[PDB]
Amino acid sequence: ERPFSDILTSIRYWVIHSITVPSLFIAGWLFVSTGLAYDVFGSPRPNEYFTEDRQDAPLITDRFNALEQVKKLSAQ
Amino acid sequence: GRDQETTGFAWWAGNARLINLSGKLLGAHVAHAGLIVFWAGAMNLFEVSHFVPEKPMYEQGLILLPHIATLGYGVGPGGEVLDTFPYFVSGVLHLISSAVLGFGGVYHSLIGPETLEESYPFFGYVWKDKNKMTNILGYHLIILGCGAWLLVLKALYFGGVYDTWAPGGGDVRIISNPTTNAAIIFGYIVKSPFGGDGWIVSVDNLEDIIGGHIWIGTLCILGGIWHIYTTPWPWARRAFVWSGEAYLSYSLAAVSLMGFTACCFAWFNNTAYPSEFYGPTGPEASQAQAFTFLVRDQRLGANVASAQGPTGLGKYLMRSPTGEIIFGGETMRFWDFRGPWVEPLRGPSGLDLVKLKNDIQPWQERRAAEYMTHAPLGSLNSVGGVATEINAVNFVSPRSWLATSHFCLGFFFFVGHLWHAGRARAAAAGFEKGIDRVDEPVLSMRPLD
Amino acid sequence: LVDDRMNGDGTGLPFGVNDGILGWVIAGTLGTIWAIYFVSQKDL
Amino acid sequence: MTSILQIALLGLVLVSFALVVGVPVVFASPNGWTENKGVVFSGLSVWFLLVFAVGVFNSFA
Amino acid sequence: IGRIPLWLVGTVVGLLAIGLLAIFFYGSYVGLGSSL
Amino acid sequence: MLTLKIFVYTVVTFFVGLFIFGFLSNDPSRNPGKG
Amino acid sequence: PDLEKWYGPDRKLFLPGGLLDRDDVPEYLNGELAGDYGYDPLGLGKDEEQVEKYRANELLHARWAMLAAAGIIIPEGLQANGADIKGGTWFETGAEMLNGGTLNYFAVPFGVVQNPLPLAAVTLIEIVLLGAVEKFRVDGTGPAGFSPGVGKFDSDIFDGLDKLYPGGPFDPLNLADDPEVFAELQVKEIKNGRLAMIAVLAFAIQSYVTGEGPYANITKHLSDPFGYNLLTVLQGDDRVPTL
Amino acid sequence: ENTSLWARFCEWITSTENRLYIGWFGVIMIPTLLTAISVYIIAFIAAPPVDIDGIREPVSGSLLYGNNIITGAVVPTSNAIGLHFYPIWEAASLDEWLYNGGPYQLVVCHFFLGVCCYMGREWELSYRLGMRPWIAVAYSAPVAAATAVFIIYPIGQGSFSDGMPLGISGTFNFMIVFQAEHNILMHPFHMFGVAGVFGGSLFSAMHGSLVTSSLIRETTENESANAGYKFGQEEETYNIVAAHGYFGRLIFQYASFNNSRSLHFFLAVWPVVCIWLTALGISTMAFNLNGFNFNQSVVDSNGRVLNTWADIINRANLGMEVMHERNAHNFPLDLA
Amino acid sequence: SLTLILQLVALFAVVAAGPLVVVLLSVRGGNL
Amino acid sequence: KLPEAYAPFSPIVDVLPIIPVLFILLAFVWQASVSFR
Ligand code: CLA
Ligand code: CLA
Ligand code: CLA
Ligand code: CLA
Ligand SMILES: CCCCCCCCCCCCCCCCCC(=O)OC[C@H](CO)OC(=O)CCCCCCCCCCCCCCCCC
Ligand SMILES: CC1=C(/C=C/C(C)=C/C=CC(/C)=C/C=C/C=C(C)/C=C/C=C(C)/C=C/C2=C(C)CCCC2(C)C)C(C)(C)CCC1
Ligand SMILES: CC1=C(/C=C/C(C)=C\C=CC(/C)=C/C=C/C=C(C)/C=C/C=C(C)/C=C/C2=C(C)CCCC2(C)C)C(C)(C)CCC1
Ligand code: OEX
Ligand SMILES: [Cl-]
Ligand SMILES: [Cl-]
Repeated sequence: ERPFSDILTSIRYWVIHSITVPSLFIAGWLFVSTGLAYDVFGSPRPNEYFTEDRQDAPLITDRFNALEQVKKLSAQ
Repeated sequence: GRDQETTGFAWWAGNARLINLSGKLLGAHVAHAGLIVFWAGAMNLFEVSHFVPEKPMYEQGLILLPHIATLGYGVGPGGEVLDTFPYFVSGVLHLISSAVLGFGGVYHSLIGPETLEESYPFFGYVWKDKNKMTNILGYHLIILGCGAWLLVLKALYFGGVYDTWAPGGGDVRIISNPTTNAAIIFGYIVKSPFGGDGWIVSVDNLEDIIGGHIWIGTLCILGGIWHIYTTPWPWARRAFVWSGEAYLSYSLAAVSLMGFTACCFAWFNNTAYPSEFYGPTGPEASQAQAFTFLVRDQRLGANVASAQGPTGLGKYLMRSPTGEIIFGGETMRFWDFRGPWVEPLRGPSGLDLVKLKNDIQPWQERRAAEYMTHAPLGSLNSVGGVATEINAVNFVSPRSWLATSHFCLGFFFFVGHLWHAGRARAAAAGFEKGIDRVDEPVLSMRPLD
Repeated sequence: LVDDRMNGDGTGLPFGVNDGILGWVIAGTLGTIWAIYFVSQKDL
Repeated sequence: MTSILQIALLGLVLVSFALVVGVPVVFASPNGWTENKGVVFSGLSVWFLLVFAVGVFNSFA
Repeated sequence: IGRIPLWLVGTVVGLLAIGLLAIFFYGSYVGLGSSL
Repeated sequence: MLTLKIFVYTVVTFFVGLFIFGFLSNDPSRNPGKG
Repeated sequence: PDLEKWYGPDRKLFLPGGLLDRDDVPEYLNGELAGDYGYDPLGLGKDEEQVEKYRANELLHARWAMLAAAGIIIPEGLQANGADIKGGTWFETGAEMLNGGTLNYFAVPFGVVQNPLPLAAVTLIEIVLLGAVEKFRVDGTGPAGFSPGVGKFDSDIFDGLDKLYPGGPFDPLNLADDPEVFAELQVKEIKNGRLAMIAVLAFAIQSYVTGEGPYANITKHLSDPFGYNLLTVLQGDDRVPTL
Repeated sequence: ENTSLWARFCEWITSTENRLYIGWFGVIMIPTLLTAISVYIIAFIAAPPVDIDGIREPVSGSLLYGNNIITGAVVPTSNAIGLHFYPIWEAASLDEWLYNGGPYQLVVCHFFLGVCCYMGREWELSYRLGMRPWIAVAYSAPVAAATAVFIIYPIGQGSFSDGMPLGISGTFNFMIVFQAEHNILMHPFHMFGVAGVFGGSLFSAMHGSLVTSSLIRETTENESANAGYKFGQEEETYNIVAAHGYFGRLIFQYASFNNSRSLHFFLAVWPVVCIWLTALGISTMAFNLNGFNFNQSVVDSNGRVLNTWADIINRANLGMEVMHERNAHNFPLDLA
Repeated sequence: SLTLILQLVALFAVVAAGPLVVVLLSVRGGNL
Repeated sequence: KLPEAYAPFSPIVDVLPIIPVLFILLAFVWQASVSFR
C-alpha cells in the first residue's frame, strides 16, 4: 500500500534518489549560472538594466506594436 | 523516560510526566540553569569578539556588555571603554559554570535517582507538604538576598558602579551614603505608574537604587528565615492551591509582572540603563533633537523664547501643563524627561532661558547631536530611522530590542500563568479531564440559566 | 492663578494621596471590609 | 608562553567535545556507567585540570 | 524495506531544509537585494 | 472637587476590598467537583 | 548521637552515591574509625593495623596543625590591627630575634610584655621539654601532676589509658563520658584537624607565592577580590588592556 | 450555617443561579464597565471638541458637534498630557477636562479593567460549572489586542493621544498613521495575524459546511433542519466519519483531522495564536521595532536604485507621513 | 577564508553532535 | 575584540549562540527517536 513509512525507509528508494535530486539541483544551479534563465525568461542582468538611449524605467506605451517596441527597448 | 500509557501525558506535554518525579525535576532544572548560564557566557564571548572600540556600544548591537559596563568594568569617564578583559572574564566564567551545571542536570536527568523522598529526606518533597515548600522558598530567598547584598557590596566597596548623573558626563563612582530611608524607598513602590511618577521606573539616582537593594536584600533574608522557621497560616491554606502546577502558575504571574516592568525600565529609565551604553531612549532622543535644533537656531541668530511656531504655541520653548519651561514641538509629550545634559540647563522653573543661552556645554551639544542621530527608531532588519528611511544605517537601539523581547516574553508568560492557574484549579477540583457524564453540574441545578 | 487646582500631578504621591482624608478613607474602607470578613468566619 | 596556552585551550576544546558526546552515551548506555567510571572520571579530571591550566597560563601570556 | 530509520531520515531532511533556509537568509545580506 | 476624589477613592476601595476578601473567603470550597 | 552518618557501613563518603558505590570502597574501611570517608585513591591503607598506625600520625598532625593555623592567623592579625608584636608574620617570626632582639609576647587581654630569653636558652628548654613530652607520649608514663579533672593524679593513671585518646588528666571539662557524644566529637576533631592541615599547607604555599602573610592575603582579597588574587599576583605587574 | 451578612453576600456573588454570573471578578467587571459605557455614550453624544495634537486645534468627534456614526469618535487625550494620569479631580474644571481628552483615558482604563475582569469571570464561571478553564486563555487574544492598541502603544510612543480613537474614522486614522510610522504590512507578526483571520474565516466556513452538510436526516424538506436537533440530547447529530472521509478525499487523506477533539483544538488554537502574534507585533511597534524595510534594496551593477513594490509601499508611507498631524511637527525627524 | 572554514567546521561538528549521540545511543543498546 | 591570545578561537566563539536552539531541536530529535511515545 506504501503508506510513506516504507518508501522513506528503504535503501532501494534511497539509492536512486541520491543521484536524481542532486542532479536536479545541479541542473537548476547551471540553468541560472549559465545565463539560460536570462535567455529564456528575458530577465535583465544587473549590468544591462539601463542602456545608453534611456536612463530610466522603460514604458510599453503601445499595444499592437508592443513586440517590436519591447525588442527595441530591451537590452539587445 | 516514560510513555503515554504509563503517565497519561503526551510527548508534547512530556515535562508534565516529571511533575511528580523529584529527581527528574531537579535534573531538568539544573540543565536549564546550565542553558541560561551558557547563553550568558556564549553571548558575552560573541559580543566581545564582535566588539569595536571606536564605536559606541549601542551602535554595535550589544546588550550584555552594557549590563557589565553599568556595574563599572572596563569603563572610564564619559562612558568610554578602557578594557574588554573584564567582559571576557565574565563570559569565560559563565561558560565554565554552564559546563558544570549542564553536567549536573544531564546526570540527574539520565541516571540520577527518580525520587529523592525515600533516600534524601532533605531534598525530598511532595507538593502538599507546605512546610517543605516554604523551606525551599526560604532557601531561595536567602540566596536572592545574598545576591542583592553582593550587588550592594560591589557598588559600595568593590569599585562602585557607573553613575550617569556624575558631573561632566558620568563616571565610575563609589556609592557613599546610600539612601536607606524607608519613606523615600517605598514611595517608589506606592507610586502611580503614569507620567510624572512612573512607579519604580523613575528611580533617578544610584543612592536610591542601592538603598532599595539594601532594603530588598535584608527583607529577602529575613523572609527566608521566616519561611524556614514557619508554616503557612490557615487563611493562606484556605485561600491558595497547593499543587506544583499552582506554584508554577504563581511564579508565572510573578515573572510576567517582572518582564513587563523590566521592559518599562529598558524603554524609559536612563539611570540603571545608562544612555552612553544603551543609547538614547524615545523621550531622550526627541528632547536631544529639539535641544540640538534649539542651539543650532540660537547660533544662527534667532530668538528662542520668542519666534513661535506655526500654531502659535512655540517652536523652541513653551509651557508644560503644570507650567515648567519645556522644549517646543511634539516633544512636549516627553516634557518629563530628565537627562545628564539637560539638568545643568534646568532651573527651578524648568528650562532656564539665561542658562540655555550662556551655560551651554560642547559635550552636552555633542551628546545631544549623537542622540538625535541615533534615536530608537529602526526596522527589524536593523535599518536605522523610521519605516520610510532608506536602507543605509545599520542601527536599532538595544533599549528597543530589550523592550520588545521582554514585553513579548512577559505577555506569553502571563498567558502561561492563565493556563497553569486554570489547570491547577481544575486539577485540584477534579474535572481537569472533562465532565463526569453522570454527574454534570448543570443538570444538578434548575433551568432558565 | 485664574482658577483653583489640586496640583497632584507627579511628585510621587503615595497611592495618589494628597490629603490625609484620602488615606484615612482607604484605611477605613479596607478595615471595615476586613472586619465584616473576620466576624463572618467559621463558615462552611 | 602564548603557544602553550593555545595548545592547552585546543586540548580543552577537544576534551569538552569528547565529554559532551560520550557522557550522555555513557549514562544512557544499558549498564555502561558501571564500567566507564574510570574513563569518565579521567575525562572530567583532565577537563578541570585543563581549565585550571588555561586560567593560570592566562596571567603569564 | 525499513532499513534506515524514519526519524533519522526526518532529521536529515530537516537539517538540509534548515541549512537551505539559512543559506537564503544569508543571501539577503550579500549579493543582489542587499543594498550594498 | 476633592469630595469627588474622596467618593471615587471610597468606591474603588470598597469594590477592590470585596474582590480581595471574597477570594480570601475560602474560594476553593465553592467547587462544584469532588475535592 | 546521630552516629549513623559518620560510622557504620552506610555513612558519609568522599564521593556521593552516584560517583562512588559502596562496592569499590576498600574492604578495610568499614566505618569503625572516626572520619572514615572511604578515601583511598592510592594503595596506602593496606590493612586495619596499618591504617590505625597511620591514624596515629594523622591525629598527631591534626592536633599540631590546629594550633599551627591558629598561631599563624592570630598574631599577624593582631600586628596588622595595631598590636605591638614586631614579628606577627609567621614565615619571618624566627628571623627577628636572631642577634638578640627578643620578641614581645602579647598575652591578651592584658599583653605587650618583653621576653628576656635568648634563642639558645629558648631552643634548649624547648628541646628538653618536648623531648620529655614525646617520651611520655610514646611510653605512656608520667611521674606525677595535678589536673582540674582528676586531682593530684599519681603515676598509675596512664597505664591502661587509650592510645591517642587518654582520658582523665587530658579531659578536665570531661564531656566525653557518653560514648555517642565522644564518637561524634571524635569525628568533629578529625575533620577540624584535616581542615587545619589543609589550611597550614595553604598558608605555606600562599606565603611562598605572594611573600606576605595569610591575614594580609585575606584582608587584601576582601578589599579587592578581582583586583587581588592568585591570577593577579601571578601576572607580575599590571596588564595591557584589550581596547 | 450561612446566616452572617458576608457569608450570604459571598453565596449570592458566587451563585450560579443568577441570570448573568457575577463572581468576584464580576464585582470589578460590572461597575468599571458600566462606568465606561455611561461615559462613552455621553461623550459620543455630546462631547465638546478635543485638542488631540496639543496644538490648540480641537477635534469635535461627537454627534451633537456635527458627526455621523462613521465619523463619530471619542477623541484621544491631549498630547500635552502625554502619559500623565488625568482624572476629573486632576482638572480644575469639567470644561478643560473635556477639552484635554480626559474621557478617553477614563474609558480606556475602565475598559482595560473590564476586559481583564471579564476574562477572569470567564475563568470563574468555567470553574463553578465544572468546566475546563481555557476559554479565558482563548479570550486572552482580543484582550491582548485591545491592550496593545489602547495602552501599550500609548506607552511606547509616550502619549495617550497616540492610542486608537474610540470610533470608526478614528480607527482608520490610527491605522493609516500607524502604517506611515511602522510599515505594519511588511511585518511578520501582522502577516501571521492576517493569515490567522483569513484562516479563521476559512476554517469557520470549513467546519460549519462539514457539520451542516453531514447532519442526519430526521426531518422533511418542508421544515427547517434545525428542528431536527433537540437540545439536551446525547445522540450525535452528524456523521463524523462521513465528514472526515469527504475532507480526506477533498484535500489529503493522511493530512486530515480524523479526531473531532484535535479538529476543534486546531480551530481554537489557530486564530488565537495568530491574534497573539499580531497584538505582540503592535506592542513591538510601540517600541519602534517596525516592519521589514526594503527601501532601495535592489541595486544594479552601476549602483542605480531599482524600485520595487516595497518602494511603492515606501511612497505610500511618505504620502501618509507628510500629511499626518500636518501642524504638530516643528522639526523633520519624527522621533515622538 | 580561514575564518569561514573554521566557522563551518565548528558549526558542522556542533550540529552533528546531537545526531551523533542519539544515533550512537539508538544503535548501542537503548535507554533513550 | 578578543584578547590576542584568544584571537584564533573567534570562529568557534561565533557558533556558540545557537546551541540552545540546537538543544530544543535535539529534544525534538530524541522524541522522534523514541517514536513520540
Ligand atoms: C518557566 C515557565 C513554564 C514552565 C515551567 C512550564 C511547564 C509546563 N508546561 Mg507550559 N507554558 C508556558 C510556561 C511554562 N510552562 C507559557 C509561557 C505558555 C504560553 C501560554 C505555556 C503553555 C503551555 C501549554 C498549552 C501546555 C503547557 C504544558 C506544560 C507542562 C508540560 C510541558 C511540555 O512538556 O511541553 C512540551 C514543550 C514543547 C512542545 C515546546 C513548545 C514549542 C514552542 C511553543 C516553540 C516556541 C519557540 C520559539 C522559537 C520562541 C519564540 C516565541 C517568542 C518568544 C518570540 C509543563 C509542566 C502542557 C500542560 O498543560 O501539561 C499539563 C500544555 O498543555 N504549557
Ligand atoms: C529545557 C529543555 C528540556 C530539558 C532540560 C528536559 C529534561 C528532561 N526531559 Mg524533556 N522535553 C523537552 C525539553 C526538555 N526536557 C521538550 C521541548 C519536549 C517536547 C518535544 C520534551 C518532551 C519530553 C518527554 C516526552 C519526556 C521528557 C523527559 C525528560 C526527562 C528525562 C529524559 C530522559 O532521561 O530520557 C533520555 C534522553 C536521552 C537519552 C537523550 C540524550 C540527550 C543528551 C542528554 C543531550 C545532552 C548533550 C549535552 C551537550 C551533554 C553535556 C553534558 C556534560 C558533558 C556537560 C528530563 C529531566 C521524559 C520524562 O518526562 O521523564 C519521565 C519524557 O518522557 N521530555
Ligand atoms: C539545584 C541545585 C542542586 C540540588 C538541590 C542538588 C541535589 C542533590 N544532588 Mg546535585 N548537582 C548540582 C546541583 C544540585 N544538586 C550541580 C550544579 C552539579 C554539577 C556539579 C551536581 C552534581 C551532582 C552529582 C554528580 C551528584 C549529585 C547528587 C545530589 C543528591 C545528594 C548528594 C549531594 O547533595 O551531592 C552534593 C553536591 C556537591 C558536593 C557539589 C558541590 C556543591 C557545593 C555545596 C556548592 C555550594 C553552593 C553555592 C551556593 C554555589 C552555587 C552556585 C550558584 C551561583 C549557581 C541531591 C538530592 C548525587 C546523587 O545524585 O545521588 C545519587 C550525585 O552523585 N549532584
Ligand atoms: C518573592 C518572595 C516571597 C514569596 C514567594 C512569599 C510567599 C508567601 N508569603 Mg512571604 N515574605 C517575603 C517574601 C515572599 N513571600 C518577604 C521578603 C518578607 C519580609 C517582608 C515576607 C514576609 C511574610 C509574612 C509575615 C508572611 C508571609 C506569608 C506568605 C505566604 C502567604 C502570602 C499570601 O497570602 O500571598 C500574598 C499576600 C497578600 C496578597 C496580602 C498582603 C498585601 C500586600 C501584598 C502586602 C504589601 C502591601 C503593599 C502596599 C503592596 C505594594 C506593592 C504592590 C502595589 C505591587 C506565601 C506562600 C504569610 C504566611 O503564610 O506565613 C508563612 C505571612 O504571614 N510572608
Ligand atoms: C493607604 C492606606 C492603606 C495602607 C495599608 C498598608 C498596610 C497593610 C498592607 C499589608 C497587610 C498584610 C495583609 C495580610 C492579611 C490579609 C488577609 C487577612 O486579613 O487574614 C485574615 C485572617 C483570618 O484569620 O486574619 C488575620 O490573620 C489578621 C490579618 C489582618 C490584620 C490587619 C488588620 C488591621 C486593622 C484595621 C481594621 C480597622 C477595622 C475597622 C475599620 C472601620 C472603619 C469605619
Ligand atoms: C531594588 C530597587 C528598589 C527597591 C525595590 C523594592 C523594595 C521593591 C519591592 C516591593 C514589595 C514589598 C512588593 C510587594 C508585593 C506583593 C505582591 C506584588 C503581591 C501579590 C499577589 C496577588 C496578586 C494576590 C492575590 C490574591 C488576592 C488579592 C485574593 C486572594 C487570593 C490571592 C492571595 C491570590 C528601588 C525601586 C527603591 C530603587 C531601584 C531598585
Ligand atoms: C537531558 C535532556 C536533554 C538535554 C538538556 C540540556 C540542557 C543539556 C545540557 C548541557 C549544557 C548546558 C552544557 C554546557 C556546556 C559548556 C561547555 C561544554 C563548555 C566549555 C568550555 C570550553 C572548552 C571553552 C573554551 C573557550 C574559552 C575558555 C574562551 C575562549 C573561547 C573558547 C571556546 C576557546 C534534551 C533536552 C536534549 C533531551 C531531554 C532530556
Ligand atoms: O502624535 Mn500621533 O503620530 Ca507617534 O510619531 Mn510622532 O507622535 Mn505624532 O507623529 Mn508620528
Ligand atoms: Cl517636535
Ligand atoms: Cl492625522
